[PDB]
Amino acid sequence: GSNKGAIIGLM
Repeated sequence: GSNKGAIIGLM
């Protein structure tokens, strides 16, 4: 998880 999905979509 290169941030993608986590740093995006979550927040």
